[PDB]
Amino acid sequence: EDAGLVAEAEAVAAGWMLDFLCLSLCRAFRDGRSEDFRRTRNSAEAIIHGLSSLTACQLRTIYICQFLTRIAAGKTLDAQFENDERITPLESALMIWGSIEKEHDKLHEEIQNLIKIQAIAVCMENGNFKEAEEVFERIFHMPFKSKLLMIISQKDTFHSFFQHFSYNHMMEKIKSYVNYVLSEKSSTFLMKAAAKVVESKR
Amino acid sequence: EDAGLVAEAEAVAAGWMLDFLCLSLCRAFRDGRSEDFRRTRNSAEAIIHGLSSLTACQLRTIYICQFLTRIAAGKTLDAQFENDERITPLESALMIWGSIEKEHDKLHEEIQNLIKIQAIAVCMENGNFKEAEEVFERIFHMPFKSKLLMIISQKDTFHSFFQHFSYNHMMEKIKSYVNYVLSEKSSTFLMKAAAKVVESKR
Amino acid sequence: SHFNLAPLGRRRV
Amino acid sequence: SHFNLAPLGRRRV
Repeated sequence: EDAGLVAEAEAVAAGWMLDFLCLSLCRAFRDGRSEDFRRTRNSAEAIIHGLSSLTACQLRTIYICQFLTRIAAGKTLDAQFENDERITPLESALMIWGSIEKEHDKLHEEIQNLIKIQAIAVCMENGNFKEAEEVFERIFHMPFKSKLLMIISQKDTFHSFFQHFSYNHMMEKIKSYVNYVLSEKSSTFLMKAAAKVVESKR
Repeated sequence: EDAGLVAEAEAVAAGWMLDFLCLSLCRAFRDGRSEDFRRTRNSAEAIIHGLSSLTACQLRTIYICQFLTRIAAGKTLDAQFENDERITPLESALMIWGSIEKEHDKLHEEIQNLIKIQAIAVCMENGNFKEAEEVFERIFHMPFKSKLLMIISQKDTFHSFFQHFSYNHMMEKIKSYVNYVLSEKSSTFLMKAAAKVVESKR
Repeated sequence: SHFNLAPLGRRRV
Repeated sequence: SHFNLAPLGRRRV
């Protein structure tokens, strides 16, 4: 009925806005536009909280946005993303990564491993060796478990190992994944309609 | 260019989302759906903060959303909407009402007067007579200035005057205005496209 | 300041 | 809790 049809239209539009915001968040992440990312993050969060129902596809979209936000805050060790205050931002990203309904291909495994490694490295670069060991215990598996344990034990913050499995390396692999999400939803309604309006003026 | 065209598309979509959210906020206000209103308010605020440029039309839309939020919080005297902490929610609404580029018709004047009256009344119903007088001083003009002064002086919280120029009376007049805003933008892109999708399924 | 829709904080009443 | 994108608060480091 009238009110019901309006409510359905609102649900449809909310779904469109979620997709569009995800796309915008991915681009800001890719381009390194930190302030735009923060603002788009707040918008996406508001739209998500306003949803009264979700489809599996939307849940995946939500996870993707949550994942990127945790990654963007990877070095902000004082940021609490989970109810359990002990969980660091990268550990939170790791949990989300392991929940997303996606294929565990090579890129997936590469990202997973790099996040596990950097979750420990960011703590060590802050001189927080006790916290690094605590992160290790919570996370640990991979073939580098023993090496990480040793690196932590010896407080070897700038071990060559980290030079290879660096934060930048982690970021570039995730940006590769973002390019995939980007191409996958660059055709969602809102973005497509807006692009059409922009072109319809040229 | 590529990046520029994407940025323009994003600006276009942001404008669409603002209008749609305003419409949704108006409906929630009209229907008395308090939680939906709060959530839509947070979404609208995020989208507004994300805008990098504004047109006169969008400024009006922003004022409308700000106006309704202050009105919805009319009896929440501990809510601070202005940099100056002394300003109550209804006084804040009054200032916005006087800024909106709109015709000062009969309804406009009725709403203006009812807000001025209730700005004082809500304080008195809380037993805050000192604050009521302070609100009076800041606001005061109308033909009821002298009567309000006397009512405040005599602490006549439930004076017959307030029975007529009541909070409900103020709310019904504003809801009438909302019906006007509603019909004016029920045809904005996003809502129109979503309604079309819903119908395209029936 | 700001185009705030929500309160900026709590007011002294 | 919640589908939070932003932090829930500050963490003890």
